[PDB]
Order: sequence, then C-alpha cells, then structure tokens
Amino acid sequence: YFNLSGLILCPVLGSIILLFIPNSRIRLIRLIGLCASLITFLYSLVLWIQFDSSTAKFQFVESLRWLPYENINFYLGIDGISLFFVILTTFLIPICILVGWSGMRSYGKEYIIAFLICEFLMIAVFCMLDLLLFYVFFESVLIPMFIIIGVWGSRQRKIKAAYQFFLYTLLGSLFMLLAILLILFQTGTTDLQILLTTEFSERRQIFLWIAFFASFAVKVPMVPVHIWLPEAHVEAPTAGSVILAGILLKFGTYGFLRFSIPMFPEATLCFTPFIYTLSAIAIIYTSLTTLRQIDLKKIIAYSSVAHMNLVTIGMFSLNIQGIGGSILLMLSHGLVSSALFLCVGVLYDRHKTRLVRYYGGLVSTMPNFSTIFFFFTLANMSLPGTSSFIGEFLILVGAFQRNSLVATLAALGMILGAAYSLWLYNRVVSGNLKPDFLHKFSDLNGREVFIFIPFLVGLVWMGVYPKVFLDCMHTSVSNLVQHGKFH
Amino acid sequence: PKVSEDKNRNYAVVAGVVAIVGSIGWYLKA
Amino acid sequence: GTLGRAIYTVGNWIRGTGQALDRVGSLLQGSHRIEEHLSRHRTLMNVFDKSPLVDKDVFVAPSASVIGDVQIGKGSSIWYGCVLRGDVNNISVGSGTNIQDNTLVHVAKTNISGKVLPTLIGDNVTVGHSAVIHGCTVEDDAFVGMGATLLDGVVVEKHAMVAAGSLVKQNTRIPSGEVWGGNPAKFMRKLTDEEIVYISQSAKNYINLAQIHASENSKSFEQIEVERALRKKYARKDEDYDSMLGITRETPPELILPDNVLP
Amino acid sequence: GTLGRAFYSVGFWIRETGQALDRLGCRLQGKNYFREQLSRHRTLMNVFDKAPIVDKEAFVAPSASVIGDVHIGRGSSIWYGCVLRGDVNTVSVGSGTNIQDNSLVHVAKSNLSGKVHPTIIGDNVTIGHSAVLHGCTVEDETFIGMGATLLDGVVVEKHGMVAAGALVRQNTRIPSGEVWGGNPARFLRKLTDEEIAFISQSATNYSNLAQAHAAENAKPLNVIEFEKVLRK
Amino acid sequence: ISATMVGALLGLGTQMYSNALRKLPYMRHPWEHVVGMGLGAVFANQLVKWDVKLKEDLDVMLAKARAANERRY
Ligand SMILES: CCCCCCCCCCC(CCCCCCCCCC)(CO[C@H]1O[C@@H](CO)[C@H](O[C@@H]2O[C@@H](CO)[C@H](O)[C@@H](O)[C@@H]2O)[C@@H](O)[C@@H]1O)CO[C@H]1O[C@@H](CO)[C@H](O[C@@H]2O[C@@H](CO)[C@H](O)[C@@H](O)[C@@H]2O)[C@@H](O)[C@H]1O
Ligand SMILES: CCCCC/C=C/C/C=C/C/C=C/C/C=C/CCCC(=O)O[C@H](COC(=O)CCCCCCCCCCCCCCCCC)COP(=O)(O)O[C@H]1[C@H](O)[C@H](O)[C@@H](O)[C@H](O)[C@H]1O
Ligand SMILES: CCCCCCCCCCCCCCCCCC(=O)O[C@@H](COC(=O)CCCCCCCCCCCCCCC)COP(=O)(O)OCC[N+](C)(C)C
Ligand SMILES: CCCCCC(=O)OC[C@H](COP(=O)(O)OC[C@H](N)C(=O)O)OC(=O)CCCCC
Ligand SMILES: [Zn+2]
Repeated sequence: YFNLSGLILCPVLGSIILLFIPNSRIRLIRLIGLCASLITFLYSLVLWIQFDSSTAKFQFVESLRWLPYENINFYLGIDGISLFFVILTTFLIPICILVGWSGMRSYGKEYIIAFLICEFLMIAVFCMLDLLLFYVFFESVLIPMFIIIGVWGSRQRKIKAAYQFFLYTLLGSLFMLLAILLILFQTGTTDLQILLTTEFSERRQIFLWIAFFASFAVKVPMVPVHIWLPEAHVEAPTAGSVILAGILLKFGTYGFLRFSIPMFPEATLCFTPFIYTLSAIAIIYTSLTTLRQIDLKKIIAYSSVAHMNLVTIGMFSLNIQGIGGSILLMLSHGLVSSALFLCVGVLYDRHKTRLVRYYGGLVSTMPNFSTIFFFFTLANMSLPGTSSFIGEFLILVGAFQRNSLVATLAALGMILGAAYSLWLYNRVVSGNLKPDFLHKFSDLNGREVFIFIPFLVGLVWMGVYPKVFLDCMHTSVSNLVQHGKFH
Repeated sequence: PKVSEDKNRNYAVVAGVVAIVGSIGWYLKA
Repeated sequence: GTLGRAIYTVGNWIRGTGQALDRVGSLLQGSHRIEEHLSRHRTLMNVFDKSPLVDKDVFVAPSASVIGDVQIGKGSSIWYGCVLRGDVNNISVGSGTNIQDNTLVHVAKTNISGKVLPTLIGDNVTVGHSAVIHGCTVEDDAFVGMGATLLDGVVVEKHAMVAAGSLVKQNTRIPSGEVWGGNPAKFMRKLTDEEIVYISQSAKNYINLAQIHASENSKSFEQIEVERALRKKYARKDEDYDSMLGITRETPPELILPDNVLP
Repeated sequence: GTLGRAFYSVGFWIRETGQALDRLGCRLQGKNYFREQLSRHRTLMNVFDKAPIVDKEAFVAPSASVIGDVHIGRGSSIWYGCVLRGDVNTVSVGSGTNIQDNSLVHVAKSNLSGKVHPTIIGDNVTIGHSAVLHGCTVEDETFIGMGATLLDGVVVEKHGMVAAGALVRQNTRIPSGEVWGGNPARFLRKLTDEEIAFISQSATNYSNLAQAHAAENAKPLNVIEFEKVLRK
Repeated sequence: ISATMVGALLGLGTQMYSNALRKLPYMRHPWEHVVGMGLGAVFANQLVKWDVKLKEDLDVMLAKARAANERRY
C-alpha cells in the first residue's frame, strides 16, 4: 500500500527531525539527512514496481479537502509522465547531499533543511492534478531556491543574481494566476479530469494559452526571456546549482505537457508556428552565444538552454513519438546536465577560478576526472549509444513528420553542439599543462567517484535500452496526443 | 517550622488550588 | 493558623515528591554525573602547625588560597585566584601592596641552592596579573609587570619596574631606576618621573579600590538579596512619570560607589 | 553511544522537573534559601561519558578543576589552580609526578587543527609552576620549567629538563638529558648529574608535602566558620 | 492522523519554537511542554468540531438564501 502520501511525508519528517538537532552534532545531521533522502528515493522506486502501465486514468490518488464546499482540493496522482520526473527528483537530491558532504560544517543544518523542503516541494508539483494547487506548489519552490542561491552563493555578486531569478518568475506566475482565475470562474472547479472535458471558446482559448505561455516560456529558456538562467545559475552553490538545471528547469516544459497541450487543443495548433519560430532561432542564437564564453559554468547552462529549446520543438509537434522523445530527452538532460555541473564544480571546490584560461592540461593529472568529463561531454555531444541521442532523434522525427523546415533548424542545433562542448573539453582537460596557475591539485576521491556511478549506469541503461521508459508511458502519451479530436 | 506564618500568601495559594479544582471539574462536569 | 499548617504540610509533601523524582532522574542517568556537594576550598588554612596572620584591613578574595605562615601588612589586598602558598618558609607581604589576579607566590624548600631565603615583599609594591614569584625578595615601592616569572635569588630594588612577560633568571639583581624584561635580563631603559608618578598613583589607586571588592565579597545572604532587588528596581529611570507624580527617585547609598574610584 | 546520550538528556529532564517541584514546595512554605549564589563548582567535573578516574592515594587540591577523561596515577599531586582538562582524549598523569600551582593541560579542543593528540605524562615528572602543556606527551623522570609553553606533538623524552619560560615549538622532541629554553626553545647545555638526582629528590619531597596537605586538607569543615558566615 | 496527534505535535512544536526563539535550550521546562501538548490537542479537537458546526449552520442558511432568491417568479 505504498501510496503517494508517504512519499511526501517522509521528507517532511526528515526536515522536522533536523530542525530540533543541535548544531554541534554535525555527525548526526548529515547521516539522518542522507538516510531520509535515500528512503525517499527507495519509496519512489517502489512506485515504479506497482505502476500498472495499462490504464488511461490516473494512478494512486489522494484527496484532501481544501475549500468548505469541496470546490477545489488537494488531489494527488500520476498518470504516465510525472512518474519518471518524481523518480529523478527523488534521485537527484541525495546526490545534492553527497556533493556538499565534506563542507557541511560551515553550511550547518540549514543546508539540508532547504534541500529537503524543496525535495518534497518538487515531489508535490509533479503529482498534483488540481490546477490551482499545482500553481501553489509551482511557485512554492521560489523560497528554497532563493535561499540556496543567496545564503550559500559562491561570490558576493549573488545579490543581483537572485533578484532576476525571483522577479522574472513572479511576473509569469501572476500572469498564469489570472488565467487560473478566469478558468475557475468560468468552469467552476480546477480539477484536471473535469476541466479537460469542458467546451471552451476559441477566442477564450487563445488568450488563456497566451497567459499560460507567459510563465511557461520563462521556466524553459525562450528567446525573449532567458537572461535569468546564466546570471542566476553561474552564481549558485554546486549542490544547489545542480537542480536549477535538474528539476527547476523541467517545471514549465513539463507544465506544457499537463496543462497546455490537452487543455487547449485548438489553440496549440493555431500557435504552432510561433513556438517553432521561437525555438528554432533559440537553438541557433544561444548556441552561437555559447561559443564566445569564458566562464566554465555558463557554457553548460547555455547548452542546457539549447537542449530545452530543442525539446520544446518536439513537444509541441503533436506526435505519439514526439512527446515520448521529449520525455526521454528531458530525463536524459536532467542526468547529463547535473553530471556536467558536478564535473565543473569539483574543479571549483579545489581551485576556485571558474575560468577556462587557467584550466589546461588536466589529462596529465587526475585522469579519472578526465575520463568522466569526456564521457559526460560525449553524452552532451549527442552521440548514439547514450540516452541523449534517443532523446533528440525522436524530436527530429516528430518535427520533420509535421514540418520539414523546423527539423533542419533543429538539427542545426546538434551540428552546432560540437562547436562549444568539444572545444571546452579540449581547452580544459586536454591543453598544455601550466604550472604558473595550477600549482598543485588532487584527483577525485571516493565521494565524487561514487557520485558519478549512478549517473553513468543510468545514462548507459537509458541509452542502449530505453524500452522500459517508453514501455511505461505509451498509454499516457497516446491519450495525450488524441484529445478533443475524434479522427 | 510548622506554619508558613504569612497571612497574605496563604489566601493566594488556596485561591490557586480552588481554581485548579474548578478547572478540572469544568472539564469533567461539562 | 490551621490553613498555614495545612499549607506547610502540603509543602513538605511536594518537597518529598520532588526530591524522590530528582532521585529517580539521577538513577536514570546511570550515575554518570558528579554531584555538586559543597565548597571544600578554604582560605587561610594551616599547613603543618603555622597559621597565616592576616591583618584586618587586608582584602583576601574568597577564591584565593593563602596557606602557610603568611604575614600581610595593613592596607594591602589579595585578589581572585591568587595563591600565597607559604608551606616551607614565611612570606612577609608588606603593607600597601596588591598581589593581583591569578598570581602565584611560592618559596623553595630551603635547598634550591643551599642558601635559600624566604620570600619578602616590601611596601607600596604592585605585582600585576598572573605573575610568578618563586623565592624573590621584592623591596618597597617596586613595580612588577603582569605575567612576570621572577625565579629564585632575584632582588628588585625600589622603583625598578620589571617588564611584563619577563623571565628574570636566577640570582639576578635589578638596580633601582632600571627596567629589565624579556627572557634574558635585557635592560631596556632608565626611569622617568612621569613613570614614578604613575607607579605611586597606581599603588594608591589599588588600595583605595580594594575596599569595595572587600565589602561586596563579604555580604550576607539576607543583604545580597536586598541589594539585588534594589538594583533591579533602579536599573532604569523614567523622568516622565516621576515628574507627573511630583516625586523624585534617588539611588540608595548602598548602590553608589565612592567618588575615589570614579574616573 | 547515541542511545546513552538520549537517556542522559531524559535524566536531565526528570531531574529538573523534580528540582522545580522541590523549589515550589520550599517556596510554598515561605523559604527562599534556594536563591543563594553558592559556587557551583566540582573539582572532578565530567561530561556525559568521561568521569575522570583518580587514584585514591593521589591528592587533588580543592581549587583544581579536573575535567574530562583525566587519569591520575598513584602518589601524584594535583595542586591549587591547575585546570587539567581532558574532554576530547585521555590525559594520563603518571605515578609520583606533580602538577604545580596555576598550571593546566589542554587536549587541543578544536579538531580543525589536524588530529587531536592525547596528553601523556610520565612517572616522576616534576611539572613546573604555570605549565601550559598544550597536549604534548612527556616521558618519565623529567623536569618542566616554570612558565613553560609546551605545544602539541612535542615528545619530551627521559631526563629532558626544560628551562623556565620555554616555548618549545610543536612536534619538536627534546633530546634526553638536554635543556631547551628561550624563545623559542634552543639548545643551551647538557643536563648534569647533580640536577639528575635533584629532579627525583624534588619529586619525592613534593609527593611527601602533598601527602601532608591531603592529611591536613581533609580536616572536617570546622562549623565555627559556618556559624560566622551566617551570623552577620 | 486523528486531529489529536497533530494537535499534540503542533503544541509541542510551538512550545519548543517559543522556548528556542528566546535563545534557550529547547527543553527548558518539560511541564509547560506537556501542558502545551494538552492545549494543542484540545484546540485541534475544538477546531475540528467548530468547522463541522460552521459548515452545518452555513448550509441551512445558504439554503434559506437560495429559496428566498427563487421566489422571484
Ligand atoms: C494547521 C496545521 C495543519 C496540518 C494538518 C493538515 C491536515 C488536516 C486533516 C486532519 C484532520 C484534523 C484537522 C487538524 C486541524 C489542525 C488544527 C491547528 C491548531 C491545533 C493546535 C481533518 O481531516 C478531516 O476533517 C474533517 C472535518 O470536517 C473534514 O472532512 C470534511 O468535513 C465535512 C464538513 O461538513 C465535509 O462536509 C466533508 O466533505 C468532509 O467529511 C476534512 O477537514 C478532513 O476530511 C483529521 O480528521 C479529524 O476530523 C474528524 C473527521 O475525521 C474527526 O472527528 C470526527 O467528529 C465526528 C463528526 O465530526 C465523527 O462522528 C467522529 O467519528 C470523528 O471523531 C477527527 O477524529 C479527525 O478524524
Ligand atoms: C513519582 C512522582 C510522580 C510525579 C508527581 C507529579 C505531581 C504533579 C504535581 C504538580 C503540582 C502543580 C503545581 C502548579 C504550579 C503552579 C506554579 C507555582 C506557583 C507558585 O509560584 O507558588 C506560590 C504561588 O502560589 C500561587 O500564587 C498560585 C499557585 C496555586 C497552585 C498550587 C497548587 C499545588 C497543588 C498540587 C497538588 C498537591 C498534591 C501533592 C502531591 C504530593 C503528595 C505526596 C509561591 O508564590 P511566591 O509569591 O512565593 O513566588 C512566586 C514564584 O517565585 C514565581 O512565580 C515568581 O518569581 C514570583 O513573582 C512569585 O509569583
Ligand atoms: C559514442 C559513446 C559510446 C560510449 C562512450 C565510451 C566510448 C569510449 C569513450 C572513452 C574512450 C577513452 C577516452 C578517455 C579519455 C582520454 C584522455 C584521458 O583522460 O586518458 C586517461 C584515461 O585513459 C583511458 O583512455 C581510459 C579508457 C577507459 C574507457 C574504456 C571503455 C571503452 C569501451 C566502453 C564502450 C561501451 C561498451 C558497450 C556497453 C554496453 C588516462 O590516459 P593515460 O594513458 O594514463 O595518460 C594520462 C597521462 N598521465 C599518465 C600522465 C596521467
Ligand atoms: C510542576 C513544576 C511547577 C513549577 C512551577 C514554577 O516553577 O513556576 C516557575 C515558572 C516561571 O516562573 P519564574 O521565572 O519565576 O521561575 C522561578 C524559578 N525557575 C523557580 O523554579 O522558582 O513558571 C512557568 O513557567 C510554568 C508555567 C506553567 C505551570 C504549569
Ligand atoms: Zn615550587
């Protein structure tokens, strides 16, 4: 009876226990936090065992009243899509605890409080069918990320970085809130099952689609609004910055799948070229911007921006394979970008430069880090045999089947992906060794070596045999694509 | 050492104990 | 009356229950806590048969441990943590001195070199914080720096400041008007009249400062509680309501320091 | 381990509840003798699971504050004002040695500065006045000068007499029968035989003198002063 | 979850919250902790009962208002 309620309660118990633990007992704080995170991960994994990937309706649901007339209420559940996101969210956080394990004495227990709070917070986002409360938890993640960026930021310029990441989010959040109010006042409720079965007005469809796009175009970096991610992402702690591109970047893109595509069937079709003309030029402009960059963190963030703009093309291209490929690409990106930021943060925790000019010739030393970095660069390099290529090949297939022009521009993205990532790899860990700057340096010890092991095994597993991921959600994608129309 | 010998505190103490008795009765009798 | 008797009986019952519960809580700890017990530390004890003859005007802090035959003159004072151990030979502390905080005075066992003499301190002599005097023979009106480490056989003359943190070696004589410091003898400089005035004024300042510490450290329980309550009552002032009520509140004399110790 | 600390905390909770009940009962009877400022010092202060072990034949001064895992050998004296603290690791004090007035022993509390080194004191070690041994091992039959500042990692081996005011640097062994003094500890000369005998002679005399104090410092409380303090 | 374990836990939590917000060790006075547990349980139970009563006496009044509106024709 491993229901969804316990999956959210366990991080809450972990946080509550940590609150009343003295700061001196640094031995116990890290142990109990890591144990709580791992129990949450196992409790998420066991859900995959009892998933029952057969029904079109939703899986285990928990209903808790929220208004006196049961008008709108906490209504949990997963269908076929948020399950993998829940699993990956539960898996990334223990890595966050492990990476920031050595320096926990300075961080204190407040470091784990924020991470566990955000943990069950993002857990409650993906499995939340009620539309309004999905927005409550959708913007609830502002506070933990604000605190993580500000309190434990690397450099002093973190003050300006957090303001953009906050206000850009609030603007779109309230723009969406207005649409939510319009929908609730018109329909009457915000439950997802009912609200998907309401005849809307075409003139009303376009306005509400635009209102949702006001914020969902900020979470996924679009052409007009993508400045926040690099500035507010290079300036975050490695344990914290690894989930801005890990789970905090998948809200809006996944929010399109659950609250835009089946919600507004007649508006996405009318706005399809606009999304194409935004994302196709995004994958070009951001990729070109990536080349002339010097900071080690910003290049990975820009590559992440390009990957999200690519997955947006395959998501709005309504195909049974386009959406599945979008989900595979999003999971693969969540793995690879997380791994890449850990790889570029372990360098910072030893030398504290964040400049490619200083780094050079790191193959003559720390070869294990060089091998890991090369593998994850190849994964970002979009090679077949890794989970990414399975990710964007289906995107290209779905785009080309609908529009021929958009597929060529999208594949220009994976052509241009070999210009910055390979250049970074050859300019950081394969150059000429310079003893003037990097006087001394060690290699990865047992902690960061074990950190990349789950990443590597999951990468290979989902790259060579992505059947189980596609097997578990073919029904849900089929139901999502076929909606509103009957032919 | 057999009497508190304070003709002001004892009334306060008996008031406190009768208040406690009243509280427990009010919880019980209602 | 009878109500008072009943309340006293209830108090005894409550006290017994509380003591029993305290005992149970102590047992649950595994008896891993050392009980507080009582202050066994005693000032002015007898080492073998000889008592320290301390004058009436002397201030001896309760934390001090003045043992052995110690002769202390009028007007002088012994401060907190200081140890006047005089087990073997007499320690004739003069009148008007001040053995300051955490200072140690010890005397060798008449055989450190074969011609050992008891420690003697003159008059109007300041010793300083955490000094170590082991067999010295300080004479009247001499300055000792804080943390000094005067070993045996040393004699400091009048007005012969030892620098703080010094390590005056064995049988080292400091001439009057000279300032010696550092690990070796290491003469620094001559005396100045500003400095002699400073020495005299500091010596008299500690004498007219010691009596307030002497009075405060020797207040009865029924008196210290009264002073604590009075200090709490007059912690802060309020001229508004004082003027509106037509009254004035003056601090009690027992809460006012004498004007000699104010800057 | 962790479970023992939980029971220790519950013991504090129950002890304070009983203490508060005692205070309420005493105050209800019209007595306020619990508000005194009595010095709450214990000469054998401990932590959860250290409980300093002292030999019965040893002598510890009332002003001494033995804290932590301090072990005291047979016949050694623990004089007035010494601040022997042994919380992190063991502090073994040898048999027949002495720790003079206003001295102390660290264990280098903070674990940041590498690994904490336990303090070891040999037999018949005439530790001097105002010794500030900062968690260093000291072998048997040696003398430590007054005002010495031994730091962690120092191995003062046998007969390694240390001059007064020394500041021997960390992890610098003192050669046997060789004196080190000054700032910092530098070679001065070699130890002589009359001082070699004098070290043990002083140790024996100090042990006997400590026995005399312990005989006379364990005298009953002399309630005359108890009545004197109350009657004021 | 029985409207009493949540109440007792919330009362104990706010007791430690008040105690530690003054920069004191969390378990200063256990007796006020247990009375806080009791008060939290009582308040939670009464809050649940008051919510049930509020809904019950709100439905019977909303019905009256709707009936009064329905007599327009
Ligand atoms: C602030 C932190 C919040 C953290 C927890 C949030 C989760 C809250 C859910 C926990 C919880 C307590 C609420 C705690 C409030 C905290 C107080 C804060 C201050 C404390 C210092 C509410 O859970 C239920 O409570 C019900 C109350 O109405 C509501 O059900 C709706 O009500 C209808 C009304 O018309 C609606 O029409 C309808 O749609 C729903 O049926 C819902 O709120 C919910 O279903 C647990 O349920 C508790 O409520 C009831 C029914 O179970 C029980 O009492 C009952 O009384 C008799 C008939 O009442 C029964 O004969 C008897 O059998 C039973 O004993 C309790 O024993 C307990 O079970
Ligand atoms: C194994 C054991 C298991 C464990 C056993 C567990 C047992 C549980 C027992 C719990 C006892 C409950 C006690 C309730 C405690 C209430 C608070 C204590 C109140 C209290 O200060 O005392 C009286 C006051 O009096 C009342 O003004 C009003 C106070 C009236 C309330 C007193 C009621 C006490 C009767 C308790 C029942 C008696 C039953 C006896 C039980 C023992 C039988 C053998 C003394 O005043 P006071 O002026 O001298 O001084 C007070 C006091 O110092 C502070 O409050 C302030 O600093 C000061 O300003 C002043 O107010
Ligand atoms: C298309 C993707 C397919 C999957 C990717 C794996 C394919 C191979 C990718 C890795 C190839 C090796 C590249 C490693 C980095 C090269 C630079 C480097 O860092 O060298 C390191 C690492 O050396 C290696 O090359 C290790 C190679 C390990 C890779 C072996 C696995 C390849 C086969 C796996 C393919 C998957 C099989 C199918 C799975 C179902 C040390 O070399 P040294 O000779 O010691 O010189 C360093 C100088 N100094 C001694 C002074 C320190
Ligand atoms: C069962 C134990 C009752 C013990 C009653 C008791 O000790 O009251 C004292 C405390 C605080 O009062 P004082 O600051 O004067 O403590 C003065 C000093 N700490 C003293 O102990 O006297 O009362 C409470 O907070 C409890 C309120 C809720 C009470 C139910
Ligand atoms: Zn001596």
